[PDB]
Order: sequence, then C-alpha cells, then structure tokens
Amino acid sequence: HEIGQVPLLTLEEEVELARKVEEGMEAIKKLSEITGLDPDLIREVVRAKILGSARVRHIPGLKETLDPKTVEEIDQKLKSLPKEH
Amino acid sequence: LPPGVDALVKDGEEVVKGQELAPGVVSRLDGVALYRFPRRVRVEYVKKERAGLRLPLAAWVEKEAYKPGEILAELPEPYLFRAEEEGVVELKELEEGAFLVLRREDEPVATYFLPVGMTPLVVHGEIVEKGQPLAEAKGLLRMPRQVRAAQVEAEEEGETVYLTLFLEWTEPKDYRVQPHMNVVVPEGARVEAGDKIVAAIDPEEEVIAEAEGVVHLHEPASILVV
DNA sequence: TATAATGGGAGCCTCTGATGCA
DNA sequence: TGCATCAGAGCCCAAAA
Repeated sequence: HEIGQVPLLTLEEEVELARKVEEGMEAIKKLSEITGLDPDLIREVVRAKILGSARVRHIPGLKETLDPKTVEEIDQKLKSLPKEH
Repeated sequence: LPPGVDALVKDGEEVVKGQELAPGVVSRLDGVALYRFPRRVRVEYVKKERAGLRLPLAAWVEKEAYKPGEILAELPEPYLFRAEEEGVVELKELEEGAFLVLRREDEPVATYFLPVGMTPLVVHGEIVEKGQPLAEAKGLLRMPRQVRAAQVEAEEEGETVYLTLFLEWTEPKDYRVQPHMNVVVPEGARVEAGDKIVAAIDPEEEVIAEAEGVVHLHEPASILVV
C-alpha cells in the first residue's frame, strides 16, 4: 500500500530526475575542488540537509563524527561561497 | 494535461481553489502553479528596422509616433501604393500587416511597410519596376496589432507624404522539446544571440537563441499546484 | 553493469477477561 | 452505565521414540 502512493514516473519525469541526479553528483565533485574538502563528507552534509534533522548519524567512512555541530559548521562554509560557486 | 491541450494559467501564477487550469483540468487547491515539462517553447524575437510608406497628404493623420491599432490614414478613394525602386520582391507577412523588401544585386534597395487595409498586389520573389503598384490601400488603414511605430519622419512631395518609420515588432518562432531535453530558461527571460534555451543529450539537438527575444512556455505535460 | 520490464498470495473446544457498543 | 464479542489461556503420568 505504501509503495502504491508514489506515482510511477513518466518518461519525461524519469529522465528529469535521473538528469538532476547526475548533475548533482558532478556538482559535489566540483564543490570538493573549490573547498578542498572530502567529496564524501560534502555529500553526507548535502544529503543530511535534504533528509532533514530526523536522520543524523555517524557515517563509517567519514573521518569526523557527523553531528549537527559539524554539519552546521560545514554548511556555513558552503553558505560562504560566491554566487557562481 | 490531456495531450495537445494548452494551459490557461501561466507559470508562476497564483491560483485559487477551483480555478480552471486547462479545458478539462480544474485545480483542487490554492497556491502557485508551476509548469511541468513544457513541450513547446515559443520565442518572440525583437526586430527594429526602418521602413517607408507614401500616402495622399489629405488622407494622412499627422502624428510623431503610432501605437499599435492606431489609425494611420483614411483614404477617401482607393489608393495604389507604388514602388519607388526596381528590384525583386521579398514579401515578409506578419500576423497582420506586411513587410516588402526590394533587392537588386543582392543588397536590399528598399523596405516598405504595408499596414492593415493595404492588400499586396505582388507575390514573393516578383520582379517590379519603378512606379508599378505594390499594394492597394482602401478606406481606413491602421497599424497592425503586433507592430509599433517608434518614430515617424515625414517629407512632403507634391500631393503625397513619404513616411520613414522606425518600426519595432516581434516575430514568433516555435521550438519542439523532446522528453530527453530540459528547458534551461525561465518564462519571460531576456536572451541575446547565442544564449541556450533548451538543452539536450548531444550538442546538435540543443536549441540556442538566434537573436534578442523573449521566451514563452506552452503546452506543459502537467501543471503542479504547490 | 544498459531492449523493456514497476502492488503477494493463501485457509479446518471451553473459561476468563478486556475491549469496543446501546 | 449493563450486555456482547473476541483474543488468549489451558487441556494426566510414567514408559517408547
């Protein structure tokens, strides 16, 4: 029943989401370059803010323990970027 | 949205609950309507040129500029507007009204403007000689709805006026967007030559803006009311 | 690592106490 | 508030296998 509440994608919708997903990963790589920050660490911070405060946990690969303090700190470095960055 | 049916509301428009979005589609809630994947992008290109006209002096109303729809002249009797150059005719017809362009050795020698009430007596690519009638003007002739006149200069020779008009108008061009293409430009955007409008998988399938114009989105797959 | 694929599948007794109903 | 309905609780020993 829960599965049936998410409508199936149109070919357009399917291509759009896939397209946005690919573009987002390329952006995370780019954001890594600019900042000199771990691409995985950046990805978890980006992902943390989308999923919300609900899910926040330590990630086995991240070198630093991932908690609201660090994602705020790192998010603030991201919010310090120039418009084009 | 049923295939082919175009939306009533525009992208970004505040919408009340119950308002009709499409011929068969009615919105269930208030909020901002957003177009879901536009199938056809229409670009209105901005053109600013110089075109001439000659009218009986008694038939013409003196103005420094003419807004769309405004009466340019009223002719007591039918008038034959005649060519002032020899050339081959390039006929460019707008929504209403027409443009006529005389060219000889390539280089355009004349640009004439035929408002509404003036029926071209020539066809595209027709050879004309100085003095042969291009268009008939009967009754009241006025500016077309889609074309303006920013400046009007007038010289008087004999019983006629020759208007040198600085005209501004928009020419629509439609572009088709395929499921694998995404529109990278917002509704109402201002584009210069070279700016990309629609993007696609490969470079030869992209839509790049040819010149200055404004962008309008039509026939969306669905409308998302948020 | 790439045609497209998009919602499952089944079954054989009595007392006591809490729960859901005019 | 007093009655019905259902879920859950039990149902011999030892021997044997």
